[PDB]
Amino acid sequence: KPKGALAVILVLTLTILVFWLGVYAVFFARG
Amino acid sequence: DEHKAHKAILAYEKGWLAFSLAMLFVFIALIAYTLATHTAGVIPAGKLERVDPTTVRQEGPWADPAQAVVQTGPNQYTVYVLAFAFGYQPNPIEVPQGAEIVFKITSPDVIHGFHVEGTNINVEVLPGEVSTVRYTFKRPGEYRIICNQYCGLGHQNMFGTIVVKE
Amino acid sequence: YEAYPEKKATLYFLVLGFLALIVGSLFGPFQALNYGNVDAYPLLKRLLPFVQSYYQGLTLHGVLNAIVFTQLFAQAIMVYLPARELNMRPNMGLMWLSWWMAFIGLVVFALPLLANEATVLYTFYPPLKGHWAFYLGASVFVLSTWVSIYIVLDLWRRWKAANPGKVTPLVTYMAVVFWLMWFLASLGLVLEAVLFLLPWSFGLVEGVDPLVARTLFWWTGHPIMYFWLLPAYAIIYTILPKQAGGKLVSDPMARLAFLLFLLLSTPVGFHHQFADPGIDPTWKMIHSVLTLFVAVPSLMTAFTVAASLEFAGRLRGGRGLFGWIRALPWDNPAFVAPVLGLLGFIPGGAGGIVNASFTLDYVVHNTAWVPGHFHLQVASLVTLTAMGSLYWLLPNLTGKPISDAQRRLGLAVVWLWFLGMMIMAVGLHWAGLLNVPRRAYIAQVPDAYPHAAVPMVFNVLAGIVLLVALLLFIYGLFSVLLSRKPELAEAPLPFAEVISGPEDRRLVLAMDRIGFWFAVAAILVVLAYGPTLVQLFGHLNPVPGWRLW
Ligand code: HAS
Ligand code: HEM
Ligand SMILES: CCCCCCCC/C=C\CCCCCCCC(=O)OC[C@H](O)CO
Ligand code: CUA
Ligand SMILES: [O-][O-]
Ligand SMILES: [Cu+2]
Repeated sequence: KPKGALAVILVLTLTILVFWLGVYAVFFARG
Repeated sequence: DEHKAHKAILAYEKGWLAFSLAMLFVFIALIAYTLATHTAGVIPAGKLERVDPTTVRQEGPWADPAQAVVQTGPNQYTVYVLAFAFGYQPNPIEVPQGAEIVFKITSPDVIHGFHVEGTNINVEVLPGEVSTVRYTFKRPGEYRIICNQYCGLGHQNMFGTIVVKE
Repeated sequence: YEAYPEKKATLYFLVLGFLALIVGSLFGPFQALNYGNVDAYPLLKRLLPFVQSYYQGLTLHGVLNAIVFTQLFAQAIMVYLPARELNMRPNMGLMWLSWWMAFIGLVVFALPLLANEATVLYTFYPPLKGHWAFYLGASVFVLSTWVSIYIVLDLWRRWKAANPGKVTPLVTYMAVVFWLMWFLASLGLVLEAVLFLLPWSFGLVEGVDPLVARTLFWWTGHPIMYFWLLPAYAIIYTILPKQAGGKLVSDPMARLAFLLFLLLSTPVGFHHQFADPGIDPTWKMIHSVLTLFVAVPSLMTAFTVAASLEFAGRLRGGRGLFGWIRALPWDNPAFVAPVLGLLGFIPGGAGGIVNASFTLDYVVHNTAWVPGHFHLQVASLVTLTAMGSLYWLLPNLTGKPISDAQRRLGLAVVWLWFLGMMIMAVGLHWAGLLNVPRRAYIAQVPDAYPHAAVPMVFNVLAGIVLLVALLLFIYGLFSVLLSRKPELAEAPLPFAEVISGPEDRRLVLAMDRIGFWFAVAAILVVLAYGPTLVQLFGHLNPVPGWRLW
């Protein structure tokens, strides 16, 4: 199995999620 | 080894492509949600509504900024905003808190932004068209308008004021 | 060189590209300090006296960095690479035609740019009215790609003619879908330029409809950014694997990515028009959904590319969960640039994804968030990729060799560049979250955004870091250019091998049905843009131009 690749996409997902959920919080705060 | 590695890489890329797909969908579902809620007031009415940028300051709801605020419901007001070079009329905009505010904003020269600081109201203003957004101010006080679209040299200093009345 | 005359044409497309990057970039560290609330424009005006405004610099910067350099590079890569893979010669007549069209269009557009005559920024939205030389010069420049489109479709068919019943070779499949995708994408701006922009600027018509022009623009607008990204992807896909010490893990996976970029690059452009009036929300919701889709191929790329590297690193003795990372050829800048670029691409697309979600766009639209986001995209991943090509393309093209020291200087530029772009990306995202508008000379209204004092320091720092990186790249570029050793010119391009697993012959063949996909892609454009455009042309309402500078 490709642990490194999986690792990288793990960082990718978390980033996307922190980014997305973050702005969505801010959207609802300004709403 | 190469035979084995290829088998696993592809096997796992697929899982990821499904997971990423799912996450993308869940986002879509969460965008749809907001579409169903009062916070979607800020999306511009996609209705075309042409006006004439040359005469707008002489005739119409933009010619007299002292009359730009008009009650349209028991708890809803329409405000007629001219974003221009370089500022906004009226100054300030005054509305009561808790009322639904239908912003009808147009330009007489170039394109400006109408971004109400501390809010979701962020809408391009194009000369020749009325841009319509809806917001209900929750906290009373003084909010700032910033022009966030390049409108010539006077851009950095182009601001306005909305004053929400307790 | 008298046998590979494609080398000289490719060379010119690169150098002019890099020239444009340098001139455009000079303005960057100045915009950086600006967003750090520090005013260094005085200094620059002494240094470059034609510069009349912060905004004149911002026009040059975007036009020269984002339009000129990126495309030249696209042209330099996506003609030559397929030409070498197929071991076949381009239509040299055409190949030169395209270069002259680009060089001539650029010189013409540069004249009013440098003359403070078309200070409208690279998006050039009406009713701000620039000098006709800008739009014509712009048009002729962009049309140069149509000649590249031809050349490569030419090469393609000739190969197929000589090799029927064979699947299109990888690089060539990527290149062909690339161009075909660009053609569709290019129609929007052509239309805008021809139907609207040119006549107006020439004075044939009195005004232009700002909404229709924004709509036609953002047709081309978005997929142009994939046209920018793809040549870098081509390199990351069909070369980086070898420079990293391994192979590309999947031929078909790479093709799928690219096929997806043909189908999904153009029909998504309201995402730039989320704050525009007169465009139905339902269509915005559509375009947002479709935009989200076009993220897939990059998401797919993320994995294909990462896995390729893990494999590369394991072959070099990497053991562990991290071992392979340290095992990679980090002393080699041709390898480093793109990898670093892909790294910053994580947070990059992460912001892209947010931007794409409709209502969330109102949180960040037209604020410093945006620039902060996209510098990871174009000003980093693409720019870096093109930078590390100095170390493998340039020697390939000119015989001239990369000294040991020059290599080390390369690592420096690349690294400091990547770091500057990170640092600036923090400051700008953060600042956009504080409502600081993009496209503003904010350092001239220094008491306007006090809450943004923290991120501003990152901006400033990024400014000086990136000034040092740029300076270093200038020195270095000219140290390579103004240096011929024999085997360095004739030795092959580091095209990677592909890992051995039965591929999907069934899919690779399907994907090879290019005529079909091209039509599909086009139908999508008609379906996604068609209705809105019909309604918009039905109710055109032109308005007077303005010159507010
Ligand atoms: C190079 C050029 C660009 C690309 C590509 C690009 C991609 C996208 N963009 Fe964008 N774009 C938007 C959405 C996206 C999305 C969904 C994507 C997608 O393609 C994103 C997909 C990417 C990913 C999901 C990341 C995958 C990660 C990878 C591939 C890296 C993996 C790392 C590895 C493998 C490294 C491993 C290494 C080790 C050794 C560990 C939206 C809205 O929906 C806005 C409008 C904002 C507004 O309101 O104005 C926008 C604005 C812009 C602007 C401003 C235009 C202007 O001036 O007004 C620019 C110039 C631009 C450029 C670019 N951006 N974009
Ligand atoms: C020394 C590196 C550079 C620095 C410090 C830098 C800095 C800047 C800054 C701070 C801005 C925002 C200015 C504003 O919104 O008012 C900007 C925008 C811009 N930059 Fe750069 N950048 C540089 C290199 C590049 C390069 C390599 C490109 C892409 C090839 C580029 C692409 C863009 C584009 C497209 C704009 C938007 C222009 C507009 O809004 O009209 N940057 N850059
Ligand atoms: C605010 C943020 C500003 C700070 C910027 C932080 C962003 C990430 C920086 C670098 C990523 C590099 C990660 C991979 C490490 C590469 C070095 C390496 O592995 O080198 C091996 C060594 O040479 C043995 O041979
Ligand atoms: Cu009005 Cu910028
Ligand atoms: O434009 O992404
Ligand atoms: Cu886009």
